Amino acid sequence: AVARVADTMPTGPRNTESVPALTAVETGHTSQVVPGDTMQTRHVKNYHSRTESSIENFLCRAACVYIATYKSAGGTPTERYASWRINTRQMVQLRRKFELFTYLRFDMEITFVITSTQDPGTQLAQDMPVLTHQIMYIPPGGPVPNSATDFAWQSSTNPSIFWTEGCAPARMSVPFISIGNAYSNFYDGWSHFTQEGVYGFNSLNNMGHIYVRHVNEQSLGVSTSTLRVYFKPKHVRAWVPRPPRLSPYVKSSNVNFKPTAVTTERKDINDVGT
Amino acid sequence: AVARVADTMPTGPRNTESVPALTAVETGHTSQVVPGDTMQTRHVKNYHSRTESSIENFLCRAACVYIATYKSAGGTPTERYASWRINTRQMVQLRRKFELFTYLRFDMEITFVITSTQDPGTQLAQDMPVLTHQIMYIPPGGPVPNSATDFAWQSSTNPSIFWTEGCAPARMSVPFISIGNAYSNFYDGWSHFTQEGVYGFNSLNNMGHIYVRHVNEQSLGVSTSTLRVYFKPKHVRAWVPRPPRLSPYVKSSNVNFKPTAVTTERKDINDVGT
Amino acid sequence: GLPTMLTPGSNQFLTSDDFQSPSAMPQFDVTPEMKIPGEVHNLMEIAEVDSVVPVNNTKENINSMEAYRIPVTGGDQLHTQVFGFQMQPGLNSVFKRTLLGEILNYYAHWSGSVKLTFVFCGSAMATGKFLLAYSPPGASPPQNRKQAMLGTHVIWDVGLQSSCVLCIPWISQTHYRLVQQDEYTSAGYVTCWYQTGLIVPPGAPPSCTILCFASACNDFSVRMLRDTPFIEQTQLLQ
Amino acid sequence: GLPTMLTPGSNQFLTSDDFQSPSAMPQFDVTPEMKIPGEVHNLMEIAEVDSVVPVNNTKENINSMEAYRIPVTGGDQLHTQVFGFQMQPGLNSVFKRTLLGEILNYYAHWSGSVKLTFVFCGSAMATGKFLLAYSPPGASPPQNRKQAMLGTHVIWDVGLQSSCVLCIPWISQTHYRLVQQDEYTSAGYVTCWYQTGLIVPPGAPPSCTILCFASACNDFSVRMLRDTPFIEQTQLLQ
Amino acid sequence: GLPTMLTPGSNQFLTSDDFQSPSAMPQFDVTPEMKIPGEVHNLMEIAEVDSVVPVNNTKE
Amino acid sequence: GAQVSTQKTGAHTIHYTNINYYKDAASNSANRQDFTQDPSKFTEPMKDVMIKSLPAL
Amino acid sequence: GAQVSTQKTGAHTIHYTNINYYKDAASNSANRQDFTQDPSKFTEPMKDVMIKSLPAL
Amino acid sequence: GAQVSTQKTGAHTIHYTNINYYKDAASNSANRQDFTQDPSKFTEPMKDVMIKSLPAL
Amino acid sequence: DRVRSITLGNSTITTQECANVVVGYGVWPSYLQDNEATAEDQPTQPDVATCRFYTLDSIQWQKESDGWWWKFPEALKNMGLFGQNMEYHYLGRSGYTIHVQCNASKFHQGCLLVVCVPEAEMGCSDVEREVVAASLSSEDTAKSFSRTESNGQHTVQTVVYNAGMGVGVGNLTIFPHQWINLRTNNSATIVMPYINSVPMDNMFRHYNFTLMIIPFAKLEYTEQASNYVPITVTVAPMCAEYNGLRLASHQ
Ligand SMILES: CCCCCCCCCCCCC/C=C/[C@H](O)[C@H](N)CO
Ligand SMILES: CCCCCCCCCCCCC/C=C/[C@H](O)[C@H](N)CO
Repeated sequence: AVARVADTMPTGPRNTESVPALTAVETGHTSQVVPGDTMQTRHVKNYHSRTESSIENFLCRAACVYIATYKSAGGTPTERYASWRINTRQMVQLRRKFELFTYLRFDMEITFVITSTQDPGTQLAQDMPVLTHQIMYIPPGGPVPNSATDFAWQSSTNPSIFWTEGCAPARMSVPFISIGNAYSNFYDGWSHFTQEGVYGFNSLNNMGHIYVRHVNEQSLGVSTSTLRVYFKPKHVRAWVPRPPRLSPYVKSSNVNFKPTAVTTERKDINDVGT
Repeated sequence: AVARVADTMPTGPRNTESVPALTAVETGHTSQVVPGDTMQTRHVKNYHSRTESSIENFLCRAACVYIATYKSAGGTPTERYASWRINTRQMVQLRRKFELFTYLRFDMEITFVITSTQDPGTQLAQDMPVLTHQIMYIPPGGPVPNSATDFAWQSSTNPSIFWTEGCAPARMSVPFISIGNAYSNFYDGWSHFTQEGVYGFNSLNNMGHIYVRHVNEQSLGVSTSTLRVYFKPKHVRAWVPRPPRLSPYVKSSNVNFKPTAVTTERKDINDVGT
Repeated sequence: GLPTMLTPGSNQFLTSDDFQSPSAMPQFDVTPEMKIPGEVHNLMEIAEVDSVVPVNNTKENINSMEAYRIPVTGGDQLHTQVFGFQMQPGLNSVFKRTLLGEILNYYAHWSGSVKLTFVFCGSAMATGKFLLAYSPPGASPPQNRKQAMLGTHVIWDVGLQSSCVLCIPWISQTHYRLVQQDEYTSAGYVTCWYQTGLIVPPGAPPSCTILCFASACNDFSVRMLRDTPFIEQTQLLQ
Repeated sequence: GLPTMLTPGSNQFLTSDDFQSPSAMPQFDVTPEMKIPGEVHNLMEIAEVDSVVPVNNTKENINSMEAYRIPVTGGDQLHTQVFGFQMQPGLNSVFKRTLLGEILNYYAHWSGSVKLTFVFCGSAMATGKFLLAYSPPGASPPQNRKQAMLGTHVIWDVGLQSSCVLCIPWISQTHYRLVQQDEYTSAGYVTCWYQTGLIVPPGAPPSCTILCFASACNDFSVRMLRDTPFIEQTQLLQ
Repeated sequence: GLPTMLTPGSNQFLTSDDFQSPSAMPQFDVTPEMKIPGEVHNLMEIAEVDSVVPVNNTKE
Repeated sequence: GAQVSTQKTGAHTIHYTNINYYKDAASNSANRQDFTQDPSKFTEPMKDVMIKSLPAL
Repeated sequence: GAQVSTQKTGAHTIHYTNINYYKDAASNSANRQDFTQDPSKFTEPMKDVMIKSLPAL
Repeated sequence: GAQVSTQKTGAHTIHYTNINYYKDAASNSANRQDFTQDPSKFTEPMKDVMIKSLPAL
Repeated sequence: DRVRSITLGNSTITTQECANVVVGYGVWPSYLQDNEATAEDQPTQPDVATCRFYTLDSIQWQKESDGWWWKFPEALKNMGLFGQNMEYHYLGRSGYTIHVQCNASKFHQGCLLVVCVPEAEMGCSDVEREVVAASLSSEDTAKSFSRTESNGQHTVQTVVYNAGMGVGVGNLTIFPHQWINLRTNNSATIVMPYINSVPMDNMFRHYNFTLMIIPFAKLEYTEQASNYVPITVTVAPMCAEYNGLRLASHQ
């Protein structure tokens, strides 16, 4: 079957010149020594597999990437909608899983989980119809809406999804939309040819924005809502694996850190207890 | 057909040396005596079956295993979410059905029934959108959320299901996820090799936790909710049948009891009345 | 897309449906099945096993070992019954807590023929003969061996083979009987009387002990699963 | 239209389903795949790579380079241990932060045999012999080389080939062990003792340094993905 | 009837889906297509046409 | 894919259809129509086969 | 259209059906059953093939 | 009825199924995979065919 | 065997105590095919004048030393004609061959880790700020690590156990690496192919890979012995080609 692990072939005693344990790490080589070279083993038929440890089974699980809040109030029109420059760096649980590899090429499903509440204060609603949300994706360079009830919410070419509250979460598929041939998680370089500007991956992130709003005025009270975006990368190919990160992240546009210890301490070097 | 019961073959009078009624229980043997050996019977075609008494038809019925409550209030962040170390010992109706067998190996469907209400007091809601719940499964060793609105609710690798109120109950399937080859309902032994520690099955139960919360703040009032988990074991194989239990259970981690009578009393040994 | 129409019974939770569901952890690798001895394929393989019947359950004998033992004695004899109980394998003080009656309380209907095996645990020099009768429920229960010899009865001679199987037939007008029985689906009575009596030599114990067993035949059947009225709780066990 | 019926589990969001979804931007033309070297097909190709093990992690040595180095010395010797640690590749201060133990913390169960490779980084004129033992968890940990020679042990002669692979077998009663281990699924201990000792010529440095490596064999397996308890956050990163 | 299960993404309005819908006016008879000259099959047939470039756009 | 199997009816159009939609064996419906049994392991767990009509001892 | 493939079961009616409904390759389900691997690029990235039993140096 | 057509994938199980449910041609899905073009009507709208290498005048 | 010889261009490199040759992630450096190319114009291909061994500066392995790094191909800016094609052409694509040599004695001891880190993005020392280009790579000398924490406001965090990136320094063995053990080894050669997400890239604003040399087991000796153990790095481009010829910038 596929993709099982190797069996341990049976082994008796030996007295050979062919020693497989003695090797040399100086060549940069990880040894292929199975347990049958250093001890007597028995024939077992190992039926375990590595299906759960592939690239596609490791990354095809949805993770949150943003949490955005917006109102339905009057006044301060920046609070009437939410914005997001599209990243995979703001939530850490998906940022660390991506950053074990240098390059990545995949498709994606994007699930929006919107959850509202009623804002306090006088002059409450007491009878409200259901809410409906418009979640517009703006490719890089398009018309940005200055507020809700704008001309840019028509979206004759921008893909928008309308979603009433109470149904299943909205979900669509997105192809590999990069300019190059792989999503570069790391970019050791600059933006200008004179070695000046923005050092890091933040110059390569040109994916566009995401805008979400209420399409309904209400006319009595305020109801806040919380958009949570979820990313599931599918059809995944990955290249050049990296060491996993040690120090905690600080910024969403940098690999800047503070120097942490390599492990947790223990009492002695020979500390087999307890 | 399958799987019918045996027919009674017809029988006349007899005077034989081959007596089938006289046997010996001392060999540890249950006799195979059908009614045709001790009396005259007639040929009936028994069309009854034992389809309702198989292992799969006996256990493939959903039973409640936990009842967990959680709030949406402010203050006391332990009440804002619920916890459950996964057991089949807290509700008795499924605990007794499992404990007729020593070992069990099955798959499972898990159904979540969430039912809310409005908490009393001043400053009520009077207009609320629908609620949405996140039910995260943490395999043993993962990051435990300290409260709601935590970093561990991202769940890039933990399986989570999001469910709005008003729809069908959430339901997923789970394979045979044990370390060994059978869910040991009974474990006559210890946890440490020095015969010390935890005597019983509570050392073998390493299945993880279950956390449930409201993904929405609300911002006006409190609404409690009650998660009820339901377990339906399918594709069931069972081994080494046990006697059913007599005394009532006391603890969720022990077989400790108080000594009960073997049956209910009756007036006389010859009490054919009334 | 495709035009459908939702029938009644949508978005409900029936606890005994057979539906498919998406797996929480996909492509999971399960440990291989090893050959553990003692596989149960059917619950009737447990109810077909003999188990000791507390027929002496007169308090105070249920809080001791004396519930399982039947007293037999010496002189003279035979104007006395040995034991007697109704035939109600799911609802009786006698044998609802046995191995047959515990699985019967998980079901509502039952059918088939029931075995009763009797071991004589007296000394090896003691003789004796007994009458093991079963009576259909049409009439009054018997009060002596003249009324009990007319029903289905065997005669058990105690000797080198120290067991006798009284096999109760399935005589009813319905194909099934209720487990929680009533006046309609009553099955009758099971009595035991002295045929001759115990004759022991000098130096032998004068009184002995009979044990009772109960199991199912190969034409036993159960139907209509329900919860047992045997175990309870008030709150969640911590 | 067609009469359907919605089962339980409708309109839910399971994070690990495999469903189809309509594309946001249809008929999109993707850039062609170029042959980038170093394609990862499986996560076990990363855990099969040796990486240096901080076995000397006694504070204060974790905030320096001295965590990866093992001290060995001169006279006389051999009533002293070289190092010693439990076999817990997912939950240990020693080697949960290595390349093997970082991928192990993404999973709950693990199985297979673990390699330990030891480089001697002393001078080319220094001799020596060591005992590299592994002990199953049935009994107490060893305190000298008389108790440590009974387990699985190899003897490493330092010479022209300056590495030796002590390959820990997979000895347990279960097919899988937990990553966050306990008293039930404990695996044992790994010790190292002087066989003979270091003999250096005059003009050579008397003390040397051993490095430790850890990787997986070709029968290693992981199961039951979970989040790592290694990285945290409080609010969104700006 | 048939047992289904509604996936996420139900009852939403994606503006760029390709779905079928019931016709408002059924069995409608459309006027026949006449051969109008100048059919555009692709937008790159318009961008492949030379057009004069305001390179001297210094105000005024 | 169309695994046409027979329904459950009592002995004195009985076929149904079933598709496996998901990629996992734990996602399937219950095996409610596997009616094997072997009660000889608990009823007759002997080393020697015992005949009814022949005496035991 | 009916691409009948095998389910996931453990080695000691295992087939499922799958239709592609949408006109885009990014609309499909995940390729969860592609289990190839080649660990020789990171374990043995040498110019000369190294034998275990033969000495390295 | 099963009009099995190919999906959209980039050149370095690609088929989908489509049924027409309604009785009107305006009820169908969009013709997103008709990729013809003829730019000669606007780029070269001449009476005489002009060669690149030959001079125009 | 322990003796090798690598001849590229008009230059050879001879060694007598060699471990092996690690070749990248398996593949050999080659030219860009017509299947993957996106630049329309004809590329130049200087065989001997560009693809040859260039010897960088020498460093000193002291007993208290902790590590260095060079960023490529910025370290070969003023190295021959390889650096003259970089200024005149907007695009470039090349593989490399990194020979690192350090011979001491039979009486010295120590160890080194010679990794080649593709896209080694490095973290600043003052968080909530950004590094400058003069702190990432010098003109020909080596930028070193510090044993303690770096206090500067616009420098790399040159602490050694976090490797300047935020990762564990023991987990750097995923990348193509050798070890210069002075007991068994004398030199370390690593052949790296062209690793990028794009087919070609401008080699002024994109360091393709970083060479790091880190002593895990430090250097000790006796007072009779020598007290100057230097390390020399010799890097040859391989299968180099360029596109987009314009004026030289800079300069
Ligand atoms: C209202 C309709 C919303 C439509 C949703 C589409 C918006 C999302 C498009 C961008 C997602 C593509 C995947 C991006 C991944 C990261 O950018 C890479 N790891 C970084 O290069
Ligand atoms: C939010 C998503 C929730 C996903 C639900 C999966 C959580 C449940 C996994 C454990 C259930 C497996 C069956 C357990 C049975 C008992 O532990 C055994 N009888 C005892 O060994």
